[PDB]
Amino acid sequence: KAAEAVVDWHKHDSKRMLHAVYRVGDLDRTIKYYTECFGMKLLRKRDVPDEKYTNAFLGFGPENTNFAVELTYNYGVDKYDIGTGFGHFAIANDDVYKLAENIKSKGGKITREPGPVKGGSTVIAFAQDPDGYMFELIQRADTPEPLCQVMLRVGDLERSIKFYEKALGMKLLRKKDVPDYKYTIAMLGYADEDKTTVLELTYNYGVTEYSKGNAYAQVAIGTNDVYKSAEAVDLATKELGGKILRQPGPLPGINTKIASFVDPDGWKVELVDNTDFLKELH
Ligand SMILES: N[C@@H](CCC(=O)N[C@@H](CS)C(=O)NCC(=O)O)C(=O)O
Ligand SMILES: [Co+2]
Repeated sequence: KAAEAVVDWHKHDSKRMLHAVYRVGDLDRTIKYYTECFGMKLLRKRDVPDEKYTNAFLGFGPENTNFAVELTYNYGVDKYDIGTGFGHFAIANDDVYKLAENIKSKGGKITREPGPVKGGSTVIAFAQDPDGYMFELIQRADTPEPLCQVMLRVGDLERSIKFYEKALGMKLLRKKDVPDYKYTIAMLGYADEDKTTVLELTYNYGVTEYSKGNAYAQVAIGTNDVYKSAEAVDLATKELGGKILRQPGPLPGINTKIASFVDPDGWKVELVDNTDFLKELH
């Protein structure tokens, strides 16, 4: 009954990955690292005295067409627990050797030198940012979206795949078992992997739990209707696990419609009305 209506809604909606929200010890240091090392643009910066924080938004295009990072600096907080579940963000670039050497020149940290992925052929590298967040660098010819993954570790890959499909209308774009290194990955999202930001979920054999830390906050996803999309989440959570945190509705005074929830592993997602999202983008 409702599963049919959910499918129809996921088909009719136009969802978009908006941004990853996470916390940084030193906002200026991170801005400088992302602009100089990673070639990101500083898009917006907002100081919020009343609530004791400053945000900065960065990415490779404007927030109405691109995925961004939303950095949260909390006054007088200089470090966070990354935790063991948070994987990495990824940046696609047409010359990862050029990019890695740029990062090294600018005084950044390359933790994995550029070259083919172990037992694959895609050229990758890894960088670490000032707070310890890992960035994968992925060689890719020409994408509209260089900020192209958020990677989270999960305890049951099949339960997570079903959840993102049913709760969020994501397509399973890729599933790859790597038994020589005892992991399996899935890529989920709303368009071809090479054109979009995917959620990459990693399962390590026999590992069922990870710490969520207090550094990574959430990923926000846009929808034409947070109430219809939250109904789909509600149904999925009844079957698969996870929990609605904030029921769908406008924020006090602003009339910006949001809902939020956690997945079966406890990772937080915020759904934001696609039009109301635009109200802050200036
Ligand atoms: N135990 C790893 C398993 C996933 C993994 O190793 N992924 C690949 C990329 S899909 C990687 O980081 N490989 C390192 C390399 O190629 O050196 C994790 O949880 O992060
Ligand atoms: Co990755």
